[PDB]
Amino acid sequence: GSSGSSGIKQHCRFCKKKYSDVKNLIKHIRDMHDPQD
Ligand SMILES: [Zn+2]
Repeated sequence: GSSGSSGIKQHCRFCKKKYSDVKNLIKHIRDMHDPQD
């Protein structure tokens, strides 16, 4: 069919979980996915 949205919500890459608000995600990333690189 038509090309609308490909899933507004974002999905972590490290844990590969589901999140509603992007804001929460970002924080979550550096929260647990904080590599000492
Ligand atoms: Zn994550």
